[PDB]
Amino acid sequence: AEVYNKDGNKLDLYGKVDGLHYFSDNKDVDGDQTYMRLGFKGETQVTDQLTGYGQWEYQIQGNSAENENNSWTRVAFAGLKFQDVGSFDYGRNYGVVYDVTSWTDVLPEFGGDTYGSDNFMQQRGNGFATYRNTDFFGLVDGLNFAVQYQGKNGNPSGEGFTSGVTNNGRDALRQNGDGVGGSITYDYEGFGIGGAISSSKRTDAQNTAAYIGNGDRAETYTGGLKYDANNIYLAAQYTQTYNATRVGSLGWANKAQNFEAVAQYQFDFGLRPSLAYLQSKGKNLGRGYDDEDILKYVDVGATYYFNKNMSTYVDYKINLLDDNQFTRDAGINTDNIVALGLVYQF
Amino acid sequence: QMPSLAPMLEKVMPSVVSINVEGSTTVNTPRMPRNFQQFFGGQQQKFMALGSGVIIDADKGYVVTNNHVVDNATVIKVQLSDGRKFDAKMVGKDPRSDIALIQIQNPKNLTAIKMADSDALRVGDYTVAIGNPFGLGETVTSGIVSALGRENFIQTDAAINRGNSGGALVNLNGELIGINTAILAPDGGNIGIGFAIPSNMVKNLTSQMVEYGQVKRGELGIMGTELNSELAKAMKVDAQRGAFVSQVLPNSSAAKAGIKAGDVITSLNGKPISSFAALRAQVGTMPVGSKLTLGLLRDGKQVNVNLELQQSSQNQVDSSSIFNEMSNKGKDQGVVVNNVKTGTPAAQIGLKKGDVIIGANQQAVKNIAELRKVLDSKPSVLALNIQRGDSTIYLL
Amino acid sequence: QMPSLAPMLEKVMPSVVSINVEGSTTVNTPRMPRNFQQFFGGQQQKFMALGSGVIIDADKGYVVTNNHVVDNATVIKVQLSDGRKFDAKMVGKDPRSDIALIQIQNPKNLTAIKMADSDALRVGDYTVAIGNPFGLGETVTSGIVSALGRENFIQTDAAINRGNSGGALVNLNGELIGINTAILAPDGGNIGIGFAIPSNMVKNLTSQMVEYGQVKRGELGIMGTELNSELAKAMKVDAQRGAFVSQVLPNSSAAKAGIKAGDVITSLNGKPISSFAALRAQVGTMPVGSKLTLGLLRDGKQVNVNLELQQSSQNQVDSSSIFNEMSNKGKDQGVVVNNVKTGTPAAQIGLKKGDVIIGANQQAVKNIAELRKVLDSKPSVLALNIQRGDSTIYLL
Amino acid sequence: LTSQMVEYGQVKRGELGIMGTELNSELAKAMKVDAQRGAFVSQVLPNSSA
Repeated sequence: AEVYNKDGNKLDLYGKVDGLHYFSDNKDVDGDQTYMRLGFKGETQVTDQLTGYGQWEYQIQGNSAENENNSWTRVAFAGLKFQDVGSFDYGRNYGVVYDVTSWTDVLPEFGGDTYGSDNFMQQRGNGFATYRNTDFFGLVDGLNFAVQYQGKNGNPSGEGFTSGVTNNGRDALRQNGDGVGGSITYDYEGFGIGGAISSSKRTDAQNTAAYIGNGDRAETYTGGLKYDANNIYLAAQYTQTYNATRVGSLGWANKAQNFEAVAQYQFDFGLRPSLAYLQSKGKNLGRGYDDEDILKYVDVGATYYFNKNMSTYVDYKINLLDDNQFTRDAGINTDNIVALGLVYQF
Repeated sequence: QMPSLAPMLEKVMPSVVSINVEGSTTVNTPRMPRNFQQFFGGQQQKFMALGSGVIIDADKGYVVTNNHVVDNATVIKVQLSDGRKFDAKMVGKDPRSDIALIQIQNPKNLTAIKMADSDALRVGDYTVAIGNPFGLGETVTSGIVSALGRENFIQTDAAINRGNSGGALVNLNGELIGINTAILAPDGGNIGIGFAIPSNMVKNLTSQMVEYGQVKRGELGIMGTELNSELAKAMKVDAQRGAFVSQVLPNSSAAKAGIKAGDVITSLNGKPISSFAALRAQVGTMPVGSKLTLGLLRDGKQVNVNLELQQSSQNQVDSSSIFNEMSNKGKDQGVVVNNVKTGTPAAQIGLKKGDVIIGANQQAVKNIAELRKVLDSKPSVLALNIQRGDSTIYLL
Repeated sequence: QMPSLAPMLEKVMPSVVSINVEGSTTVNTPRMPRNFQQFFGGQQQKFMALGSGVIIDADKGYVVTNNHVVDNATVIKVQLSDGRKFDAKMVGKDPRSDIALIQIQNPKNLTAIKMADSDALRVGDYTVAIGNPFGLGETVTSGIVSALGRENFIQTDAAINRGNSGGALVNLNGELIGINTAILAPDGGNIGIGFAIPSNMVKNLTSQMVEYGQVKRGELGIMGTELNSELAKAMKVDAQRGAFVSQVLPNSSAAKAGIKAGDVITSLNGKPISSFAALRAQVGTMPVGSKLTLGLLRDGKQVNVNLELQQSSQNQVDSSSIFNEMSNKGKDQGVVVNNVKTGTPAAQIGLKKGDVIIGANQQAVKNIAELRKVLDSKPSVLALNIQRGDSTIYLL
Repeated sequence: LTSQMVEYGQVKRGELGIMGTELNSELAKAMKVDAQRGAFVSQVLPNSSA
């Protein structure tokens, strides 16, 4: 909702409450999953060509008792945009690989989980410096590219570490050395085609015997396709990764091949059914694991839109992973899940 | 009373001029919109440059200056220290040394600086620089001779923090000892200290521009770099300690005589060549038509050959007082024209890619100095006795 | 004719040398790929350093220079101003002052500078610096004494924009008045003006390295900082106006005698201590074995104690002319060896973590100067009469 | 080849002990090789005749 628009400054205050419940034989995901998100997007006109902006988004879980608080910052960044040249922003933001993979992250509840948060340059993460050029100086409609740098996020401070520390340090599964990446997308009418590449130094804390997938750098290569017209949405992405994909709590995959596909239709009366397939196939994993499925599921669901502010959905994760030693060791969910959600948003 | 440099500066300033250049160049066409968070990767564009120069011949109105100022000029203006304004025309330039010569059009009552003997310079010697740092005018700064190279670039601490490489370097007697330059090419601006071409070299390079049209510096016509470059690795070069040949220039002596990218020169006339640098500098101590035999490396290849005038120092629309890129050819064997352009004002006049001009519109044109000496005396009827090898036509 | 610094520079230059260091260090292992839009956060790596030095003893071939140049050196080369080349070995270094001593191996016909009396310096006094700014060679720059500290770091405007902290600072008589340093540690390069250690301090620190093996500077062995640090806040410190103790060093006198992180020293021998700074500097005006009682703050704690030689200035592979980190122990009570390494070439020789060496392979080794005085005279048979407290073994 | 293994222990084939490849390899480019039409010597084998 735009709550302020005066003398060239605009402020949009937005959010949602998702009354949400999971049904699953897996009791670690089963039960109340209610949550809310809040955010703001602000923009200020500096000149006719130059605009400054900032965005912040926060998630607060609504499913805990009052003696605890489970909340986090999704994004927080400030930036400058110049008409027909580009933009730059810095902060917690999305990695440029997400420019392509976001195209299949459109499912009612699940999806978008061949990668995670704080996972090199694949999704949300800290310390992104992002440069973007839209429409190639305004001379090629629909063509966009981006180049991104990520600074090191290392070991926690004040915990007796003698190397690799940063002020905002964290556990090794969520660390990263310096990284660089890029994306190109082209959209003509309904069609879209895109590609992205990322390369991040891996830290010493990540390259210990306690984690599978030791390596100097984490690399990702992504291609994507999209069709979005005539009430039909189709998209697919394929990603090859090296020492970049987490294998639950075990560490990372030496190599992984990720694939996601989605098909959706929008009825006039407000119903939007969705069908999707995701898989992540790991190779040469180490410790005798050899080749294993990290993720494999079919997602069938539907959303009903009452209007732009109220909707309800059901999403059914038909989980094709089988319960074995590998998935047990990594703590990967192999059970089906049904989600039922009712969402108010502004 | 108290000591001061003002008394000699008053005898020097009348020789220092200001220079305003106006000209254009080819820039790429901006692609919009502009996204500052997107690290990417033809039309003439006017630009303005400004620098200093030194009057070196009061009668002819000859002013020495940096090539990074007048390069690509369409219009070059000069303003004396007393405020009189004049127009100037290119007479010569040499990108290597970053030194250029110009001529005030219609000089009247000028003062020229006296040039001192560079060879007598010593490190603790006092130095004074005069230039136009930030455009705001003519600034003088003082200091001493820091390093005497020993090419003898002079090093001095009389520079300027963040400013553009001015011009004159003068001793305590008001005599010219060097012209300050910019070793931060296609930039202007210093590294922290000052670099000047020594006055004796300035005198020498300058006379050549006058009496020939350009400086007699022969090129081996190869182009390349060190053995660290991505191409020396991406192509894996055996025995690395020399100059990497990235390409042999077209219609060159290196090309003509024999050589191909990859070979790493190891010597020049018996002497070791450990870096493109060493080589680029050594070939610069040899005037056209010279013969220099060098050893290459492929498996063990070596040849001998003779080089021709370089292509960096060339002329354009200043040979024919009119308006329109030639250069000299070998010894006094006429003036050979090079790469013609797209607007084709001169090609349109029956001048191809390799057309010599031994006919001074009637007489002898062994060189651009002479040729231009005629297209300035008789601006009436002009018939260019050009002969591009065979065809000996006579265009107007 | 005209005034010039060249006449005294000619009497000075033979004493200034160039220094080329080659050595290695431990760098972290690069993690690939490299993502420049991802702000993150063991193997030896060779590096090359270069700097200037001043011949201070012609007979012994003693050259003074900056510790930031020779630090971590494996190979140190010296080239005289006449072009003769020599090898050099570490004889001493002191990171605080950023001053180091070296010795030309096999000197022949050398010239030493005369050292002037730092104490007679005054601000308007003229100054001349000599150094190797960008590697391209030996540059001299001139100026005056800007600030006389009053530790007496000398401040002078004879520096260099963006260049590395050279070396010699000389007066108009060609006498050494200070060695220029770099206060931008583990960098080299200046803040805008020049900082030099005064010649009198250079003489003093330098003799110590000669006659003892290292400089007699006692450390209180605490490590910490100001009361602004994140840890002074993250730990909320009461009454903030002193030095914050972040940690008490192991096997130290602060440790031994009594003290623990947190306490904020408020005084040293009665006098107020308002900043780590004040303290770090005060403890630097006290040679080993000294006794200094200071007041701490926890609720109101205070103690008295005696400090030992610091650990910053130490020796390595230069004690035994052979090759392989000791330092001095208290007064002339032998030479105590410190933290052994991983390659263990010296540990492999029966030398632990706290092994003294009073036996000069037979004689008295009250210090590293003496010890090294023997491992240089009789390189034949070597039996180190070491006794690390109890064990009195005799290894080869 | 078979008789050699029997009557000698191995086959009598001499090596020039160089190791290398063509003039297309990344090292022939990354090192820029002049006159390309032959065998690129990437390394000469130790204790070899080459």
